[PDB]
Formats: sequence, structure tokens, C-alpha cells
Amino acid sequence: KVFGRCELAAAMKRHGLDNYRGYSLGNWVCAAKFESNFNTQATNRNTDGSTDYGILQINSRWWCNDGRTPGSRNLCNIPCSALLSSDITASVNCAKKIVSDGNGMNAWVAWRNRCKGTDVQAWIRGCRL
Repeated sequence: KVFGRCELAAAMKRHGLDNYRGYSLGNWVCAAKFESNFNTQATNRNTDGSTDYGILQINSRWWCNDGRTPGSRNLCNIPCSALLSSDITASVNCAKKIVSDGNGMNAWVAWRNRCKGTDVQAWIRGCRL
């Protein structure tokens, strides 16, 4: 599923992400935009052989099991395919564990290079709330 901007904003808010660990909702919608272009089925293979899945591009090296990343961990205790669903619940609950691990939203390279210290409030501007 390809989410609209405000649609995704409302869904992430309803799943408890606005201001989760201090990160306002605009941070999360900006990171989804540049990670996946709001597309739940996005997948991208990394050079070490691991693969990123879903709207927030959660990596199989640490967070999910895809059966083809040797020596990786499954810290969110989920098949990686659950991250591609049109319902964002598994992506959001795994993302909550990742942002709580010490590095905050720097774990997402596109948030770090393209969202961090920008006016992220603009990503939820106009949205019904």
C-alpha cells in the first residue's frame, strides 16, 4: 500500500508514534517519505546481503527474520514479510524498539541526512487533526 502523507501521519499517531522518545510526528513521516516513499511493500538489498523492508526500511541484519541473512538477529521477533503489510502495526512496534536502542532516529540514514534539523513540522502541515 502507498500511503498519502496525512493518511500515514494519522495512522502513525493512532499507533503511538507522535512524540515517541521525544520525536515529533513530522520526524517519522519525513523518515517514511525518504526511506520508502510511503510504500509499505518497498524492499532494498544492502551490500552485506541483508535487506531493508517496509515503509521504514527495517533491516534484516538485526531486527527481522528473512531466512537469508546469515548470522543476523531477529530483535523484533517477526518475519520481515510482516513489515510489508498494508497495516503498519508491525513496522511501528519494531520502529519503537529501534529508536529506544541508544541511537534514536540516527538508525535511519535517510532521517539523519534529509530530515534531521530541517523543519519536519511541514510534513504534517494541513493534516486533519
